[PDB]
Amino acid sequence: TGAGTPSQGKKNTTTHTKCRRCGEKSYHTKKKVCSSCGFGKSAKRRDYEWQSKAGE
Amino acid sequence: GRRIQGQRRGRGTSTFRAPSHRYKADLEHRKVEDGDVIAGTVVDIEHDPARSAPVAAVEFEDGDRRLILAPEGVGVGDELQVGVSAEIAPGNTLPLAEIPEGVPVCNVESSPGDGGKFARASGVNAQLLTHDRNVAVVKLPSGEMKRLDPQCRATIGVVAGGGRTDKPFVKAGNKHHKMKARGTKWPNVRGVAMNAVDHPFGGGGRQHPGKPKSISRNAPPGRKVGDIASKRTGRGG
Amino acid sequence: MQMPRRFNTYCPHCNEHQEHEVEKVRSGRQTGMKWIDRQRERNSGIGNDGKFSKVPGGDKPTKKTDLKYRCGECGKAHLREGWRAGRLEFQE
Amino acid sequence: ARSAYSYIRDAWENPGDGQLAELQWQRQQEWRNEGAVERIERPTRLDKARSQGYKAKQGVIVARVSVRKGSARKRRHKAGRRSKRQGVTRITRRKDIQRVAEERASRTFPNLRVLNSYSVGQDGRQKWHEVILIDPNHPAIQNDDDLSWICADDQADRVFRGLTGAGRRNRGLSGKGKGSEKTRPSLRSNGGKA
RNA sequence: AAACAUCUCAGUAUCGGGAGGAACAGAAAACGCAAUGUGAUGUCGUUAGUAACCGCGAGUGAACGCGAUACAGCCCAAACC
RNA sequence: ACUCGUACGGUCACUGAAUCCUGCCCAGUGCAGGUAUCUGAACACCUCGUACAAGAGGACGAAGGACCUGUCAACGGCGGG
RNA sequence: GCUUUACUGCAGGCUGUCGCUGAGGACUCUCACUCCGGGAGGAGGACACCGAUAGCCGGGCA
Ligand SMILES: [Cl-]
Ligand SMILES: [Cl-]
Ligand SMILES: [Cl-]
Ligand SMILES: [Cl-]
Ligand SMILES: [K+]
Ligand SMILES: [Mg+2]
Ligand SMILES: [Mg+2]
Ligand SMILES: [Mg+2]
Ligand SMILES: [Mg+2]
Ligand SMILES: [Mg+2]
Ligand SMILES: [Mg+2]
Ligand SMILES: [Mg+2]
Ligand SMILES: [Mg+2]
Ligand SMILES: [Mg+2]
Ligand SMILES: [Mg+2]
Ligand SMILES: [Mg+2]
Ligand SMILES: [Mg+2]
Ligand SMILES: [Mg+2]
Ligand SMILES: [Mg+2]
Ligand SMILES: [Mg+2]
Ligand SMILES: [Mg+2]
Ligand SMILES: [Mg+2]
Ligand code: NA
Ligand code: NA
Ligand code: NA
Ligand code: NA
Ligand code: NA
Ligand code: NA
Ligand code: NA
Ligand code: NA
Ligand SMILES: [Sr+2]
Ligand SMILES: [Sr+2]
Ligand SMILES: [Sr+2]
Ligand SMILES: [Sr+2]
Ligand SMILES: [Sr+2]
Ligand SMILES: [Sr+2]
Ligand SMILES: [Sr+2]
Ligand SMILES: [Sr+2]
Ligand SMILES: [Sr+2]
Ligand SMILES: [Sr+2]
Ligand SMILES: [Sr+2]
Ligand SMILES: [Sr+2]
Ligand SMILES: [Sr+2]
Ligand SMILES: [Sr+2]
Ligand SMILES: [Sr+2]
Ligand SMILES: [Sr+2]
Repeated sequence: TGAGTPSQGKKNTTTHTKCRRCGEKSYHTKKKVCSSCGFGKSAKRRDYEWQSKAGE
Repeated sequence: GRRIQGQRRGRGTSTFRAPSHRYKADLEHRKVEDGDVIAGTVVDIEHDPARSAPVAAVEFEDGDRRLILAPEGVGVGDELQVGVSAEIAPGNTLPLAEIPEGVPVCNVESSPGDGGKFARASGVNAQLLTHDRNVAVVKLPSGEMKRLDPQCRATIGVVAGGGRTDKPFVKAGNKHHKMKARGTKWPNVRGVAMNAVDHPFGGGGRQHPGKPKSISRNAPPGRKVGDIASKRTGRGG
Repeated sequence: MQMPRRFNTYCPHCNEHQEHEVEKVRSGRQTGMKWIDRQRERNSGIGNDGKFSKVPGGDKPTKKTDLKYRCGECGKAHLREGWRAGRLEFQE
Repeated sequence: ARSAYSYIRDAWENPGDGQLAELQWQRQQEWRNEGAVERIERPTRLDKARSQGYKAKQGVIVARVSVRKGSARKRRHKAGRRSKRQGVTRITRRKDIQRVAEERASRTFPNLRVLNSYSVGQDGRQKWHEVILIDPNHPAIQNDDDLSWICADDQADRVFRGLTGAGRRNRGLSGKGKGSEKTRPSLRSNGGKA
């Protein structure tokens, strides 16, 4: 069984969903954590300096 | 390289955990104020998943239903006693001090009141040898002479299920089923059969530990494999 | 080779020829208080210590003469270039 | 004449001798059974507390905090490092324990502001400090000529920015001349070389 | 650094915590053009790639002072009540 | 974590059902034990040095090593004349 | 990436020492501290754990 096309047919699990806090489809319904804004993980909003060029 | 199997164990992930949610109970002796005024009736005999040996369900006078580490010879209906004044008979528990020298005992406590630590496995038994006002001497299953507080509680008789080890598993499948009831990763891939990156013995054209197996006690985890601090090896001499 | 313990030669101090005594230079003892000593303690820490992690070099097959020439009359010594010599024994 | 306070002061110059020694031996047994931050109604070292600004007044709080003794509790590198950056054992943190103590105390009382702190001993595995905290919202303090200054907005969370007496000392701000070239006005403005 | 380990890149990237409209510093247990002298603190120009550091290699690198900007000096603990 | 586990246990390894068997080697290397004597760091101690300190030396000496022993179903070895 | 008696280091283990730490080269005790006990109390005990440092080992890791 190839890792490619044939293995793609087994994918019918819902993980990432519309996030209550930020509105992005990043709320992982299994972990109950938003990979985009951090909801469910932290009160503070998920943010990182590497999201932009260092001097900008 | 990569951490060896022995190091993966320590993390306690599911693969290495025992099926505790399927275990019955921890056959620890009952706690009595004093007097020995405690007796119960063997209500049933059950299989203990964690030890592959039988356990006896007992109902005590004061209304407490608990499983007990049963010796060989205990059956339904029988009456058991637990306390200083307990009768000297198989299945009864009392402090070593009350036990007569030369009597086979099991589920011996290490420290008075801990519930029992020694000789709990199938068909084994400790042998109470010397008595005293300060120290009770017991010969444990390994043949070691152990010095215990005469206050350490114990059960008369040998543990039920003796001889379990006399029959060969015969097939992998049987080993399999037993291993599924323990905190153990099985089957076992030999270190010499792995890649160098995975074990000190891995690598090489033909399989062989390109090094002596007797490893020092001071060796760090990841390197402490093979024959740990062996005082000797082989069968010779 | 052989070397006379004493002989007449120029003393750069008296500024004239006088009898001298030859002696092999004995190593003086260190104190451990020179700047280099303090630098080693200051610059050595966790990990490699640069120059302070280096170990003693090798040896040349034969060493050069290393002697003191002491004037038999003013007591002062002077040094001279040395010359390679497998062994150096003094006569008398 | 000598103040009664001078006596508490003098006793604490040698916490290992006299009555004090016996007191500590007794007290520590109880402290060891207490939490990380215990509020206390009265300073163990009155003279010291009053000297640091303590007052028997509403809005003034004292809490004892214990912290594990020793160097940095650091994890060894899991990626490539040159020998110089592989150390783990002899590496120590840049903030002294008294400072870590002041911060834990201040976290416990989010609405209060650290005023100062002082040491109350240690055993072999931990150190204890008492921290004086003030309520910037209580009128008894808002009206105090000696403490109202701590009610200003720029004093909020002062401890976390090193504005404490222990904070300023640890930042190398004690000296006004030689040796403070890289500490004043801040470690950061000086490229973090102090 | 024409390899590389101290050094360098750099207290940089990135991470944790936190305040403000600005922060931080700040009224000498200072300076030490050594004086019959200066007089809280930032900052700017300079002092200067100087002193100092350094497989004394590659490289790293101040301060006092001076000219400026702006200027401001006070409150506790204790003694005695 | 193993572990509601306790030597009929469970950890670490080697070989790879049954059957008949499994020789010689402890010098090197590994492990382990012992060890009169030798060697063996720091602190404290002693002498010299410094009105102090740096420093030089001494005495004591843990593990470890030297040395001795055990061990090959321990790494491995079983040649030339 | 991998190896080792390559170079240099880093964890880790063993060991001495200092602090915790008390009373009367071998000893007793109890009061800190540790462990067992539901509790009373029992065991152990100035050791052990832990902090610091020193020597040895140290491709487990860089
Ligand atoms: Cl099994
Ligand atoms: Cl010569
Ligand atoms: Cl604060
Ligand atoms: Cl001036
Ligand atoms: K580098
Ligand atoms: Mg049990
Ligand atoms: Mg399983
Ligand atoms: Mg296998
Ligand atoms: Mg393979
Ligand atoms: Mg390997
Ligand atoms: Mg093989
Ligand atoms: Mg006033
Ligand atoms: Mg600034
Ligand atoms: Mg280069
Ligand atoms: Mg640097
Ligand atoms: Mg070069
Ligand atoms: Mg620099
Ligand atoms: Mg200056
Ligand atoms: Mg095979
Ligand atoms: Mg095979
Ligand atoms: Mg416990
Ligand atoms: Mg490597
Ligand atoms: Na230095
Ligand atoms: Na706070
Ligand atoms: Na610095
Ligand atoms: Na280059
Ligand atoms: Na290169
Ligand atoms: Na350098
Ligand atoms: Na051998
Ligand atoms: Na590769
Ligand atoms: Sr397959
Ligand atoms: Sr297919
Ligand atoms: Sr599916
Ligand atoms: Sr969460
Ligand atoms: Sr962020
Ligand atoms: Sr138990
Ligand atoms: Sr229990
Ligand atoms: Sr191999
Ligand atoms: Sr044999
Ligand atoms: Sr240094
Ligand atoms: Sr070093
Ligand atoms: Sr040579
Ligand atoms: Sr806040
Ligand atoms: Sr002014
Ligand atoms: Sr076979
Ligand atoms: Sr051997």
